[PDB]
Amino acid sequence: GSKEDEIFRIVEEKNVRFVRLQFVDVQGIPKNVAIPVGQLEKALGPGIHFDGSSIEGSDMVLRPDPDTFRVLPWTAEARLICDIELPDGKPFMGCPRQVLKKNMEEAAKLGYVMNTGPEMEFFLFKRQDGMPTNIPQDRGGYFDLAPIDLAEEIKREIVLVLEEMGFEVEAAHHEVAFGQHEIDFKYDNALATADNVITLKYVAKTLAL
Amino acid sequence: QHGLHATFMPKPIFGVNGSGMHTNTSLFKDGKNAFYDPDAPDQISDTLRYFVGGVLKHIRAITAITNPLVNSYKRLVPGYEAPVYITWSGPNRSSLIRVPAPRGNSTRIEIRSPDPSCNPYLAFAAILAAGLDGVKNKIEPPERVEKNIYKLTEEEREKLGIGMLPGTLKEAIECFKEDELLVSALGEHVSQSIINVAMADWDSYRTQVHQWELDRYLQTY
Ligand SMILES: [Mg+2]
Repeated sequence: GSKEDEIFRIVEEKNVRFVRLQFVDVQGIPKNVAIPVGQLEKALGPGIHFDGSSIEGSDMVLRPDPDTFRVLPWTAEARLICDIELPDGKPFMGCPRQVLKKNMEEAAKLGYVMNTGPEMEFFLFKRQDGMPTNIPQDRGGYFDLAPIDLAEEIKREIVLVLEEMGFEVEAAHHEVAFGQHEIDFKYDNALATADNVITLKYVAKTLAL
Repeated sequence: QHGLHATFMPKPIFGVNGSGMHTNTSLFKDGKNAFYDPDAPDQISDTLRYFVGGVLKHIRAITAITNPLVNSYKRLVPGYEAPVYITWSGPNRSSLIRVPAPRGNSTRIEIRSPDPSCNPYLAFAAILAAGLDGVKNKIEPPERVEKNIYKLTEEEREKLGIGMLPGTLKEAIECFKEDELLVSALGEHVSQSIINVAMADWDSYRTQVHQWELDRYLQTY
């Protein structure tokens, strides 16, 4: 298909060498299978096989969503949010993404479409001897400005990295507690918003490290 | 001797109870307890109420003697054992002056406002002079406040005419300065020495920049 031709154009243009077949377990934790770019044609066609015991907390296929192909702004790497199906082809009803898709399709039968715009709060803590702590990086309060808010460069990088992945943020600010922050998301359909929430957590934790 | 330090400071630690010196006081006229009257209600003599009335009249001034340090006013704060409001009542409710149940030769009042850092010679002289004035001049004390004052509202306390003890050492010294009875009872020499030492400490304390201010304002401002 053409979406697939689009993907391979971006691959040669940005020199993508590895692709992450992202997915999520029942607990919302992101999981992935890293494949070299040579296997991207196999992933977009018959799919990549793996073990589905991880989704719970033994054989399934990763089905990449071509609309979710994004180059990671940090040789280059790319990601693809995948839906899970059983080896025969039927969708696995244990996949959280497939569950939201079903419920949205039922709502679509009644002409209903839900739009969600979450306010994502999080903390930025210091690290001691390579391990994470619960010690706030900054001693800031509600809507505070630098140098009271020390995490202004990291938040600036988070929103910049998100914009570089077809993601639009409404606003970001320091929250009530020390080292606490919030990123307010723009309105979008439940599936795109949930994909965006997982991406934000991944980007925020990666840039914090 | 045991590698420790005993202190009679009124409030050595913030957030915990402070050390107080509750003075159980009884007056004896002619060998018999002057605070006892078997025919009166509750068995309390008129001499007891006039003594209480006199102490409560000059209590704001007595505070400079009985609570003499700058730290003494960090003990006179709500939420702890120490009295802050100027009231007298029975045993069930803890107030500034409390009249316990024992009668006969054990009839007494308990003045709970002093702290153990006061000069006992001057504290008892001030209580004796104020208490004897009220007996002499027959000063009637205010109504007994049996309800808790801490739970009562600010506007309610204002309606009942309930006063408060001095909030700072300077505030008590200003009240002691004007109390002609206590200045004459303690003498012009002791009264002036108390004022001079207390104001030297207050003028040094007020100009100091405490750690609370650095913790509250240094990072933000
Ligand atoms: Mg007692």
